[PDB]
Amino acid sequence: MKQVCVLGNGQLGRMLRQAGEPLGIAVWPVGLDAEPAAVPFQQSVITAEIERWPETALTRQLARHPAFVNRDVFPIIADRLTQKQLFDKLHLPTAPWQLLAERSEWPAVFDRLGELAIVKRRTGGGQWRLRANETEQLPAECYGECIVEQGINFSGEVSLVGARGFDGSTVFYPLTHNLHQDGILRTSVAFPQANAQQQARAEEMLSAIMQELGYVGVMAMECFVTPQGLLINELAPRVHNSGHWTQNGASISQFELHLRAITDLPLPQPVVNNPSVMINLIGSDVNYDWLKLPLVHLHWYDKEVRPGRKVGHLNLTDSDTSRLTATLEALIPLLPPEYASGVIWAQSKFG
Amino acid sequence: MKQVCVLGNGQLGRMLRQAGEPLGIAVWPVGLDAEPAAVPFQQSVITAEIERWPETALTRQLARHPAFVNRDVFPIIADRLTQKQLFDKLHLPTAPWQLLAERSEWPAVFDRLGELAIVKRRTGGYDGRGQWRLRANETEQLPAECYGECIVEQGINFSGEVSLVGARGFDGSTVFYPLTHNLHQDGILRTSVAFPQANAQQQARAEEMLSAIMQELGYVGVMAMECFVTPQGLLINELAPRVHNSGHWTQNGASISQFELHLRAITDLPLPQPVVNNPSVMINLIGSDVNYDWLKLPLVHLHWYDKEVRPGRKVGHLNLTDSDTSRLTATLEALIPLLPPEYASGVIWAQSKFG
Ligand SMILES: Nc1ncnc2c1ncn2[C@@H]1O[C@H](COP(=O)(O)OP(=O)(O)O)[C@@H](O)[C@H]1O
Ligand SMILES: Nc1ncnc2c1ncn2[C@@H]1O[C@H](COP(=O)(O)OP(=O)(O)O)[C@@H](O)[C@H]1O
Ligand SMILES: O=P([O-])([O-])O
Ligand SMILES: O=P([O-])([O-])O
Ligand SMILES: [Cl-]
Ligand SMILES: [Mg+2]
Ligand SMILES: [Mg+2]
Ligand SMILES: [Mg+2]
Ligand SMILES: [Mg+2]
Repeated sequence: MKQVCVLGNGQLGRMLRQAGEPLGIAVWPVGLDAEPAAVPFQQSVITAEIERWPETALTRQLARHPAFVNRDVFPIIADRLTQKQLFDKLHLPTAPWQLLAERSEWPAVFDRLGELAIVKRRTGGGQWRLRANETEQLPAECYGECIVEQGINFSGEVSLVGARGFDGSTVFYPLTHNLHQDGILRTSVAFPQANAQQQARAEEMLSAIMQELGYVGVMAMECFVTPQGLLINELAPRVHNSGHWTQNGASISQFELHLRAITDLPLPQPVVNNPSVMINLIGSDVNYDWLKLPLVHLHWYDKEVRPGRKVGHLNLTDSDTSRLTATLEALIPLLPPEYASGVIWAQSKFG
Repeated sequence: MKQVCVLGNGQLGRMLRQAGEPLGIAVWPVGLDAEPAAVPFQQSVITAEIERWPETALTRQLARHPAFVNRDVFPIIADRLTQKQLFDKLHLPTAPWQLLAERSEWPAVFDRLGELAIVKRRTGGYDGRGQWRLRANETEQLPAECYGECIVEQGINFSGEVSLVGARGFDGSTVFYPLTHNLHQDGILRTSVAFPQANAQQQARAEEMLSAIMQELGYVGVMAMECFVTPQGLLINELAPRVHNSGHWTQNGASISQFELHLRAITDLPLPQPVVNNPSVMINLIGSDVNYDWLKLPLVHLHWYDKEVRPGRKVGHLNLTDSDTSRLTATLEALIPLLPPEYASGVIWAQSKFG
């Protein structure tokens, strides 16, 4: 049978466990502080809902564990330097970049990357956007530990969520449009038919990366839409926030898909017929008033509400798009004010 | 948060728990063997996933608790004699029947009710168990203790069976799903098919009947009303004061499932009308082992109950829903060679609805 242990105790692991239950797959999400005992590791397929972790009592036991799918891929992707090098190695479009080694480097960096430099920690996410006058602000700790790239002026951001099976087969969801405010995802919208050139471009780059890594399971590739096409921003070797809409807007969710892949169950293409919109709930308390609107699917994480914390998400799907945007309209006043703009941005794509 | 304890830990209680977790409602399906001291029922909204129960330490405490929504209603619906009298009281058409109280009545039963008598136990029957179909020559098959504890009805030659699944809130408001077409074989549900828009007249009559019942009883939560489609219209077959097998398709084919609807009603949350745009088909899995080959068909939603697999036991269901019905028929076709032989007729029966 289907026994799965998930390294990491956050909402992604919870949604995976909720997904496996009606499939008859028992999923055990475990925190890094756990005792290796309470972990049915020795008889499970092992996966993670996190990207990197230190050696802990529990994790040490996971080192070289043969049931840990993709065990060896994580670190390649967890360090932005090696992740960017992978795109370069595959000749995949990505923002121009370099290791930011020393303050010495700034003028050339500016010369070459343009006016705005996006500095990102190599591991553990962690970002600064700087102009030549502002460089002092970057902590001295970053030198040697961050990459820096051209700030991309994209028209929008989209991510491709898909999965690759042990046999190399691949399946994908339509691209999803995502809006980030203060570096965090606030809203996502997916249409059953995306721009065909874009979709094709994304599936070919993601297939190429998954094949290269020998990856099995769900992976998300976030990209920037530019006049020249998509540029790859970053990868997530796991189910990703942008794909949550799949819980109610696809015949197979990203959670079920990930489980199917790693346990070697059937991996047909998920069916997506209507559009969906996802609104992330961040630092807000649950408001059951939202459930007055029948299209609203509430996904509460049962985490403590704190500022800037992802506490849940709302999914809405419908073949009637007038009904859908009307609902979004009705939802606005039921949410705290900082939600409005991302809702309006979502409604705008239905035009 | 919302905290709910359910009397019973069968598949219905499990699916109510699954529905609640994402809404932030902690739901505890409680087995009848639980020690009351070990269940937070005194701090919860209490409900039931079963109609009747034996007396155990846990049942004694829960069933009398003031937090048990519809506590005083269950007795009436749970006994088929009072359930039928209730239909009669509200002028609700139903099969001619009477209480089977003594052998001396048999001949009158047959004279009045026709060639086959349908005997149902007054309480504890579900899944087509606690029911016998008898010809005059077979009354010997009836357990002596049945006399006085069973009702007997005319065998109705319905052209089809449909059920109305709906809910009533503390505020008296009600919402309903479209009618669900149900196929039973050997008295157990095998397949359900629901369409976004049902026969309006039939949908209107059924709703009128269930609204009458729920309001007479002062019922809060989900209720299912199973009927027979005959040439004189619908007749009510029986009621289920809870989420019901024929409503399972709502997990994937409606915007709010029957499980979420029941939790909303009982916890006093909003009760809007669920949105249903496409048809859905539900295939019940009875006494069969799980076969992951089913997942090779992308529209299939597997709902495995993690229950012991043995003859006549409901072990899960498969839901399929899509706007393209050709997709559905095609998937139903593909499922036949992936299921035990006894499933073919029910699957074909569902495919037939779309042609
Ligand atoms: N080079 C860049 N140019 C412009 N914006 C960027 C660039 N890199 C990141 N961003 C913006 O920052 C967001 C978060 O950055 P990302 O690298 O995906 O970090 P994280 O791992 O924290 O999600 C992006 O989705 C995008 O909005
Ligand atoms: N009077 C009746 N006439 C013909 N068939 C009936 C009658 N009562 C029940 N049945 C058949 O038996 C099925 C189960 O009966 P029901 O009373 O619903 O019992 P249960 O509570 O076990 O589900 C019905 O759905 C129908 O197919
Ligand atoms: O990393 P993210 O943030 O999920 O993208
Ligand atoms: O069997 P039921 O009672 O109908 O569920
Ligand atoms: Cl119920
Ligand atoms: Mg990102
Ligand atoms: Mg990231
Ligand atoms: Mg019954
Ligand atoms: Mg019944």
